[PDB]
Amino acid sequence: AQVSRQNYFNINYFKDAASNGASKL
Amino acid sequence: AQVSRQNYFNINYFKDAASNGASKL
Amino acid sequence: AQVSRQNYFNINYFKDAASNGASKL
Amino acid sequence: AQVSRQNYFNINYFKDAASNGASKL
Amino acid sequence: AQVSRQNYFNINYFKDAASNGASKL
Amino acid sequence: RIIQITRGDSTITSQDVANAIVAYGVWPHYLSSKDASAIDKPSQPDTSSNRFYTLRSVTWSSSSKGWWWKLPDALKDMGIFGENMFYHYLGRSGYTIHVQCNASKFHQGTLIVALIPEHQIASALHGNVNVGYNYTHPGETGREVKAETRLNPDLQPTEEYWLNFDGTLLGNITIFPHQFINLRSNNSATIIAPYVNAVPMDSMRSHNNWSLVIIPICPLETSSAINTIPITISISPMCAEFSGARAKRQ
Amino acid sequence: CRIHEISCGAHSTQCIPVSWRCDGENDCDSGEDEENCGN
Amino acid sequence: LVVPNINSSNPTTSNSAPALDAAETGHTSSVQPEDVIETRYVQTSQTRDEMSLESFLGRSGCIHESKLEVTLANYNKENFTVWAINLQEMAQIRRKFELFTYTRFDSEITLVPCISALSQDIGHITMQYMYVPPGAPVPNSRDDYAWQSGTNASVFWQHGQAYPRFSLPFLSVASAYYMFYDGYDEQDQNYGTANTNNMGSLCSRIVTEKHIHKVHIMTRIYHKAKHVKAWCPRPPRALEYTRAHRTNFKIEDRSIQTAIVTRPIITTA
Amino acid sequence: LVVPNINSSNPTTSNSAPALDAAETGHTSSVQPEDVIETRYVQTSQTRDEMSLESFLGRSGCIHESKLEVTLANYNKENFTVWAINLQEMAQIRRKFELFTYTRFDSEITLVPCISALSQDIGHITMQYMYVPPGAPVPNSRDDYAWQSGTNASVFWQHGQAYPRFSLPFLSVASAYYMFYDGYDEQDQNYGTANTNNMGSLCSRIVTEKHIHKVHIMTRIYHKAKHVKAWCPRPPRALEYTRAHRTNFKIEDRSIQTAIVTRPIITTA
Amino acid sequence: GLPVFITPGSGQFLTTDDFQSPCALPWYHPTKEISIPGEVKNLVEICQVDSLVPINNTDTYINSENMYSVVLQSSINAPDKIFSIRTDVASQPLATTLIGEISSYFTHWTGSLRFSFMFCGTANTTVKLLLAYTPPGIAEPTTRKDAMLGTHVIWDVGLQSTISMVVPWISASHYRNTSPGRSTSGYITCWYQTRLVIPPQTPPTARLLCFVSGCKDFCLRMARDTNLHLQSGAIAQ
Amino acid sequence: GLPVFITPGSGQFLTTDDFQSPCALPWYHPTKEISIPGEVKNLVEICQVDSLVPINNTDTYINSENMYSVVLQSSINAPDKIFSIRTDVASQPLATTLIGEISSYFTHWTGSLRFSFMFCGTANTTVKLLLAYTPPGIAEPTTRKDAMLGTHVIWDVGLQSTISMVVPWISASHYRNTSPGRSTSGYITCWYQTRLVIPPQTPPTARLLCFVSGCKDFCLRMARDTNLHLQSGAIAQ
Amino acid sequence: GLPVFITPGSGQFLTTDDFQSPCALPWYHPTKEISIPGEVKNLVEICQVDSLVPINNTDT
Ligand SMILES: CCCCCCCCCCCC(=O)O
Ligand SMILES: CCCCCCCCCCCC(=O)O
Ligand SMILES: [Ca+2]
Repeated sequence: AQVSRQNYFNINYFKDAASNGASKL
Repeated sequence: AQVSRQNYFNINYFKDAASNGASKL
Repeated sequence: AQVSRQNYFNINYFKDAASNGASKL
Repeated sequence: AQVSRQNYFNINYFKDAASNGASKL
Repeated sequence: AQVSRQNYFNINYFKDAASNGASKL
Repeated sequence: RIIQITRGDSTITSQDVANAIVAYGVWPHYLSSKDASAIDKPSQPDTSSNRFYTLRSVTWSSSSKGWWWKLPDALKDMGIFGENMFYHYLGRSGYTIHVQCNASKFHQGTLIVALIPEHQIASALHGNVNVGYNYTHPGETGREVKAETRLNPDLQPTEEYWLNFDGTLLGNITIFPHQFINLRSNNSATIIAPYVNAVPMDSMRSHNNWSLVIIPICPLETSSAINTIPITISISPMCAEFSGARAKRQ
Repeated sequence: CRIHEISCGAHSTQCIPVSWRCDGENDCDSGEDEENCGN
Repeated sequence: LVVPNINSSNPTTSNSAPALDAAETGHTSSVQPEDVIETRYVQTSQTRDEMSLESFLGRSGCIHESKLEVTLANYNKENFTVWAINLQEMAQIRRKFELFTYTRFDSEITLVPCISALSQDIGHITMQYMYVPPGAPVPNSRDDYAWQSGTNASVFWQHGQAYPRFSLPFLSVASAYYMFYDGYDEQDQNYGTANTNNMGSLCSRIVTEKHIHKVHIMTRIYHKAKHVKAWCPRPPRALEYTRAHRTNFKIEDRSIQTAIVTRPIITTA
Repeated sequence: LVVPNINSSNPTTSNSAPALDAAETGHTSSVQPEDVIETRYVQTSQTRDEMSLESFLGRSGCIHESKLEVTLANYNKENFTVWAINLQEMAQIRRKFELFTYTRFDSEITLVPCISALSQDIGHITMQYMYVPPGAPVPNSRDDYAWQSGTNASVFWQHGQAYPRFSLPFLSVASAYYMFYDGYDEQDQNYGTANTNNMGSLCSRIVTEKHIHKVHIMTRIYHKAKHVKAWCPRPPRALEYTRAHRTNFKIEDRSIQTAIVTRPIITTA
Repeated sequence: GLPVFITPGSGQFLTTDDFQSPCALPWYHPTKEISIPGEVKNLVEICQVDSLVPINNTDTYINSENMYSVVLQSSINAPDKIFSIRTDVASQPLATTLIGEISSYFTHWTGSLRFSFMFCGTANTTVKLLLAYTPPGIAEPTTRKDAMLGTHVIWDVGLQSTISMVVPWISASHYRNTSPGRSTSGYITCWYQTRLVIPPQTPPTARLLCFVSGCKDFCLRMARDTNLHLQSGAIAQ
Repeated sequence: GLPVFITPGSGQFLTTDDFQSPCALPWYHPTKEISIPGEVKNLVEICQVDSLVPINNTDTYINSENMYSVVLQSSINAPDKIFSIRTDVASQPLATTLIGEISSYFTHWTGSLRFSFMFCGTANTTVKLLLAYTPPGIAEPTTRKDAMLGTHVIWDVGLQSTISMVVPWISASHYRNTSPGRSTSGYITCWYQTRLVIPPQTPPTARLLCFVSGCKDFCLRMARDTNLHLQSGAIAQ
Repeated sequence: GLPVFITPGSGQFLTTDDFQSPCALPWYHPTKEISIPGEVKNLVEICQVDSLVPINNTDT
């Protein structure tokens, strides 16, 4: 799963909701 | 192999049954 | 996403534009 | 390349026959 | 990109020709 | 091998030139709706401004070592242009620089005519000195290369021409928009310069986008009666633009 | 409370290991790792 | 990115001369080997890749070494450094960039902490490096609230941790960093690049609390330019740099020494 | 996330005045550049991305430095810290959040252990950090059974191990953390955010058993807010914070000093 | 073991990083979220609000409301200045206003500004002021002439108390420093266009207020610590 | 935890690496870029420009313009040398010229070179020079005969001031050292083909200039620090 | 951060390893290769040649 900001990959290696990186907008 | 909890990847890098992470429910 | 220079992979693990490696030409 | 023992991935990162992990049966 | 010697993966993480591993024959 | 340049209500000629050269290869233009930041209707005085403005002829002799003027500024007194210049905070323009200098088949000598961007000169001194506003703001007269003590050498720019005035060697000067006037070949040079600078427009006063520089690379030698010829300068700004309409600063 | 480095600028408390024995900072609380050292 | 190849040439006896031109024009005369000499025919491999802008400035160099001297005693009072940020401080670098009148690019800053031990032991040392933007409150003590870095960017480094490094997005408020500046202040003062290229300042401070071992921190700073563009090339710097943000160069009671080597006679090099 | 652009404007001579409004309404008057001035036409790039909530509080800051002083002798008796958890302790941070009346978010806690050596050697040091929820048994010795952490969350750190850090799911028993609280106790007491924002407490203790070298542990705690929402913005804190969970601010025998700089005369700034 | 390779930077803590991290409270299920009036998403939202400008910051009014108001005289019969202020959002006294304060958390900024003025004198009291923003590059206008050659707005107080007017972002560059050096964004002088006029039996002075907010235009960048507030010495628990 | 494996080299800083790295200013949006005359992409672009050669570098002219010009005599009536210079781009005096200076940042190079000469004497002044490049493997030609057996170009000054001529890259190997040892790229002697001739009433001397630029051919490689410039002792802030 | 795991052996230098490694001379373009008589690929090629045997190795 990869995207476009202001291309890169980023799935969540972690099982818990909080574990995850910074949100999008 | 990736899923949804309370999306992330997780195969088992390990050959033995016990080696594996915490179970699901 | 992989290419040919002077074959190798390279997506951007980083969310910010600057984070990214050296440009192409 | 991933399988079932007593699911997990395992290709050989190494170029030499001996380099490789423990055999199967 | 993976192969057979004397199966394993190997792309070049590096952008320069020299950076790359040992050749084939 | 000829030339007729027309601007506003003014027209130049030269019965013999080296085909003028364009600044960095970009013909000047107004400001891009896309680049602009001045969110107000810029004023474009057009034929009144974008016209030819003739300077103050400086005198070249077998002893002259160099001169320069900075743009804008120089034409700070020249009609509407000048006026519009101070009355507005911000301004933008490119110019047509025509440097003329006749002589005769019986003289020899060579001048480097070169337009420089963000031309930061260097005060001629050891330690914490800078340059004095007043000194990089000569007006139409420009700076001569006078090697003879100044009233406040503490803020004097170097009088070291051959060092391009900034710790770069003359001769690696050609890296800029330049021509040569070589008396034996041509008799005037010409250059057209777009707006160059890292923002839409900049303060007409606080800063000189440009900087013309002339240098007798090749000394004016002659067996003729006249051994001192004048060098005239004529400049037309193009695409004259001002924002920030207010009172006239002094 | 000693062993040739340790020694409180006080009768009691713990003890302040040299250094902040007159170092322009307040350690042993009675103010006494700083009390009357101008030489 | 390739270089043209060389084409067989032949015994010209043309009424047309390409070799004869005039530099007056201000143009570099267009003449190629073949034009002037019965040449071979050469397939050229040669590559300008390396001769690419990014290939040039796209290399990490040093711009600053900020030495901090640990003083046990008044510990929470000193023991912090400051550095007004800029590149104009370390020739090598400076000169390159000073190759062009404007440059735009993101920056990769890399750090190199060096602990020069003074007591027979180092102990455990922890550094902080707050990038402090112009306007932001400047720390005034090893314990300024400012090191709470609630919005500022701070990066921590300890003995044993591998070289820290981060990335920084082209800053400034104009399209490019000014390499030079033929302008002054709103107060006709400071003729210098100095007018603009205030970027704020970098600050370090050892976190490790009051302890035993006097020592020294020598954090060196290194910078790679990324995603690069530049305009208006200028002649290179000819002599030593005197001061920052100034082109000045005349030195206290010493010769104007270029780089040109002198010779006896032109009819022999 | 983009900013609108600016549109050419023209010489209005309207019977309609947009500039004239009334603030009484309690509304911010809707007037844009064009409305009042023959404007240019500008394509705006400018980005509010950074001006995003998560972009603000989404930065790691310090909230607490918990210093533990090793005492060889009664080793198994002291040598443990406690900290009632909260953010109200470290201005920088505090102020930001104190920007809004409620906030919801998960927390990324990052640790920075610093060993200030005291004997000529450090040896081998191992720390434990048990997050202790309200109700959980509080440790009372460097050897409290409590450090068996059979259900509690504890994280271990040793000399040489890289900064520890973990993630924490928005806690509380209501939709959001209260930034302020105009209410009291079930016992009409404690008018304060303090009523609610008991989160439990953080506890550290060196594991390394009775040894030789007196030393000091300075674990600093750092916090990034993740997955953020907030409501009801409030004016910022104007002066220094006195105490936690209280808005109080009047200080022992000292002026009410704002931030406003004073001037001579209004007809000149 | 997957042949891997360690990278310059590794093992370093960065207050502005963005990585994942194990959870301390697995299987935790946070309080379900709820309907909660007037949320917020992006700061700008704020800067887009009218905060009151502490216009009158003489040592005189400094710790009262009276610093927020400006007084006008029925007795003044001339082109007289009434007050002025620097433009830079984090310029004084703006700095302390919502927007100013917010800006004070970023290093860069750009946009136009919305200044609003409210007359307060009796209903029967009339006047005509002149609100003028003067582009930087010059210095505070001394006369009314000098002022009005720049961007301005003649304000007639009649029925609608307020009158918003704009400071067009007018910079050489795109963004500007939140913390200015000696560089300015010009100023906003205030003049008597007519003369504050009253009837017989009426207060001869008039309160006048001033606010600021950012335009559709306005925008901040480069996140940084605020200066408009400090902490020297610890907070009690 | 993904079974991984650490690689010889890891944890090492390399001034010429190429890795990604977290940003310190997330969500930052850099000033939009703009239309900015005469950009640049690849250095070569430079080397392809005419810089003036400091041909006359005697202790005599060393810190004036006069080192850039060469003087010719109406009185010289013979096959006389006028001057010569080594070819290696970073050879003296070339070294200090744009191209030379640029080259001085790389270890390797190859290509042909474009030398241009401009006469400056009165319009009525005539002459015929001989510009000769002599392949290495031998030593500076002493006579005109000796010179002209190599690659050369008889220059007739008439109307067009200038005359470009080329130094064909002619190497045993492909590339060559920017910094040469005792190895040379030959030299470029300058001779009187005829005799500088004038009329009655005319300057009897003639200025002659010399420039250099790289050909479609030219190319550099192996990025390295420049030597044509130093810093001993710190720069003031 | 991708949950990873360090392997026994890691950080060790091995004279006979085979890993990639950043280049010190980016964007470098090596001299084009050329027609060069009688190359070689595999040693055996050698061993397959007649060398003279030092049969008579008396001190003599
Ligand atoms: C905290 C790291 C600081 C690095 C700053 C790199 C910015 C370069 C700006 C160039 C300004 C100059 O030197 O003229
Ligand atoms: C063990 C790590 C502790 C981190 C706790 C973060 C929770 C923030 C709660 C905010 C309560 C407050 O300060 O008002
Ligand atoms: Ca003390």
